[PDB]
Amino acid sequence: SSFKAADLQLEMTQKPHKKPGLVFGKTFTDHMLMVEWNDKGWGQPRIQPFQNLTLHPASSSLHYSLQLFEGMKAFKGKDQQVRLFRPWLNMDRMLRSAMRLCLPSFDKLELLECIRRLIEVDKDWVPDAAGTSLYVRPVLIGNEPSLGVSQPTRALLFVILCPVGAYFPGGSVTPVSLLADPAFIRAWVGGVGNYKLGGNYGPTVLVQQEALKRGCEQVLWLYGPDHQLTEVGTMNIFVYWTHEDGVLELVTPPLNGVILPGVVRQSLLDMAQTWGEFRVVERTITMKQLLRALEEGRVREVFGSGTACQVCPVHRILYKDRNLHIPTMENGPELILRFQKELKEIQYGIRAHEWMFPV
Amino acid sequence: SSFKAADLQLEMTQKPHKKPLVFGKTFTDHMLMVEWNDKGWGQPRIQPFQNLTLHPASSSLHYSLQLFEGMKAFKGKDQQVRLFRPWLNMDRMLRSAMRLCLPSFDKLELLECIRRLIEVDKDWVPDAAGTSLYVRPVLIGNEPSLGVSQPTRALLFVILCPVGAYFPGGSVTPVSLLADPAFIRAWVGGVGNYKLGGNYGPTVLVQQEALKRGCEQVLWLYGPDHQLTEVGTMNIFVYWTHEDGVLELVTPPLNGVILPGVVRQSLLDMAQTWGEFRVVERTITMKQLLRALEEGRVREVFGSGTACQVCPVHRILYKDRNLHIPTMENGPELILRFQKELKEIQYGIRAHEWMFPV
Ligand SMILES: CNC(=O)c1ccc(-c2ccccc2NS(C)(=O)=O)cc1O[C@@H]1CCN(C(=O)c2ccc(Br)s2)C1
Ligand SMILES: CNC(=O)c1ccc(-c2ccccc2NS(C)(=O)=O)cc1O[C@@H]1CCN(C(=O)c2ccc(Br)s2)C1
Ligand SMILES: *Cc1c(COP(=O)(O)O)cnc(C)c1O
Ligand SMILES: *Cc1c(COP(=O)(O)O)cnc(C)c1O
Ligand SMILES: [Cl-]
Ligand SMILES: [Cl-]
Repeated sequence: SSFKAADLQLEMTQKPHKKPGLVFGKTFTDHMLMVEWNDKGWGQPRIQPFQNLTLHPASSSLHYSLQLFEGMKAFKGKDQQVRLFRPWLNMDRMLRSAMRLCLPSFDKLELLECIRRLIEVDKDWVPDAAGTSLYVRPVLIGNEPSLGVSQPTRALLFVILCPVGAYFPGGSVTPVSLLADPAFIRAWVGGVGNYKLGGNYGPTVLVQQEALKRGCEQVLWLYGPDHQLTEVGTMNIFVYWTHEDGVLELVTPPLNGVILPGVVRQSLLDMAQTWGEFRVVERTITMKQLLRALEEGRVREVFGSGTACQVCPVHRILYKDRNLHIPTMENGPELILRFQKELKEIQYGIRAHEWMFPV
Repeated sequence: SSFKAADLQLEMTQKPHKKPLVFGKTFTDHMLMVEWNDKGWGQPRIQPFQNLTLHPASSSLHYSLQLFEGMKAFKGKDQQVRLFRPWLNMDRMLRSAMRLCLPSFDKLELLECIRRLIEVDKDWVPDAAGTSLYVRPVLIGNEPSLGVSQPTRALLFVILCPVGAYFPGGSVTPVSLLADPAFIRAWVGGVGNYKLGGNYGPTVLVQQEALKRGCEQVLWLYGPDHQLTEVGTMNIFVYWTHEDGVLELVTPPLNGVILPGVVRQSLLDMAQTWGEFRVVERTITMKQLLRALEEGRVREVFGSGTACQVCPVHRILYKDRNLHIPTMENGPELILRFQKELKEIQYGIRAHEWMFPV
């Protein structure tokens, strides 16, 4: 049985830190959530001051990557009300990751209430300047003090919080360049690339360095012999184009196992479907199709989606030592700006919406 | 700007543990620890076995910036302790470090620090038949940042475990394997050929499935031709008469999906040195194995790795098809020979350049 928010233990900090007057992910708030699991089940969850973890040096979290995480944002409106964006989807994803790594199950609504309580305690850390937010990082790790590759009998679930600045200076989207080299493979069918596991990230650090060495800003992850476009950096990928059949559409790759099911990705699909102005589809996208569409002037916008900046335009792709210009900005970018605006209105509470979870 | 064994700081334990045996749950009294940051490597230290203190944003825990090694030290009858081909583990550890953008170090300095550590804990090294000391070096990223990036801080540590005999009784005991193409350990373009923690966590659930289906370990298949890549966390070997009528030992080649085992390389080296049969690195498919079994051409199938040296296989469940592998009905002659020769080398019965004295 899960830990219960009703059993939450609180210890306030005696070392409150001054708030920022901000690189992503290096500044943390005063408190954290911690819950321990062992052979007698889950202990009581606690909100405690931000502090170090103490781990046995054989901890399976460090030897065999028994580790998963989530990432979601909370936003503060004019009324100083803080709200989480579709957090139930992050909890669903987190539980699926836990099962994949044989880590203990928990109740999604109990964890979400514990997170709400934590954010409520640190509510003053949530910035309210334009484009700013609080990044919420839940983690679940195995913690067996054994070198056996096995299901752990101990685990730790914790949550830390970061205030974050605006991703774009002045809120105005700026496009990125991408390296598209089939040598680099993020994930495989039947693998674990569709789960938010730590193991999926470490190996990309060197690849991103190669991208920079080749004059590109992010990696376009290609898959298969037909060079399917799967993801971009740590974001999902979308293409807005007139398709080979003459119909204007928004396409993103389907959830076939090599795609992480992004919350923003799902939200873009939901939003575009609701408008009912153009075709919205989940279909494989190949470099062959993109090359043709570009030569025929059919591509309007290409962009990544994710919690980091909601949506980010792409203007260049380096493929087979050839630079492809992507005319996203020439096309407004109308759709990107529309999605950005609707998300901003929902996230900051300008428009009421069931997607927002009040703290 | 590597750490140097000459700078080692020794802190002896004031609370030694009583000596003993399940693998990997019992640890010796001391550990090696070295930290890295913007100023480079700090001084290495041998200190009492103790917990790690990690910032909650440590990149080791979020983005799996972590790698490890595994090697054995063996105590001969005159109480001399020796490591088996440790230079190869150091080589592999450095390749792992580079792949995860973790700091380089001098392989001989680490090896000397490890030697010094084992020396301190020498009385933990057992000397009964088939026993050894398992050495577990680890290198982890340790940047207090949620940015997916090259860390500016890292930790290198080494812990030690006394280990009992893998085959209690002394005689090899074979295992059953589940071979289901649904399961994928590694892919070409991935990192399965590096000893990185990320390659291990996802296998836990798969191993549970093997147990549920009545098998002991997983036979990792790859590709449309159902290539046999590895078994459990060991390399795989087949000793058979191939389709061209030639007696041969085959193991899959290092083409990206195979971890380059130290035992694996040693078996190839040993068999090539004997010069009695063909020794090759070539992919092995289930189609070939099926045909070879029907034709009575398979002699032995086994895994190789530090845990057992070599382990016979007697059964493979290939989806719903239960296949007897006649390893034990064939001696298993090759397995016994490898085990004998390795034992002679590892326990100092026969002096050899492969052994590093402590
Ligand atoms: C400044 N960086 C961020 O705000 C950021 C925060 C969290 C994660 C983060 C941390 C862990 C896991 C995933 C992450 N990304 S996400 C899902 O939050 O977008 C990633 C972040 O940004 C990096 C840099 C830009 N980026 C990209 O993927 C791309 C930019 C433009 C294109 Br097109 S792709 C990732
Ligand atoms: C009793 N277990 C061990 O001694 C052991 C030690 C280290 C590692 C260990 C830890 C981390 C990384 C790799 C490991 N294996 S290794 C390279 O030491 O052999 C694995 C160990 O054993 C498990 C159980 C058996 N096994 C197998 O792979 C197979 C048995 C028979 C066949 Br055929 S396969 C793995
Ligand atoms: C987290 C993640 C996504 C989806 O991100 P959301 O923030 O949930 O939209 C996509 N791809 C990768 C690689 C990720 O890590
Ligand atoms: C370590 C390892 C090997 C090879 O092991 P050695 O002990 O070096 O012979 C093979 N496969 C996997 C999956 C491993 O982790
Ligand atoms: Cl944002
Ligand atoms: Cl052994």
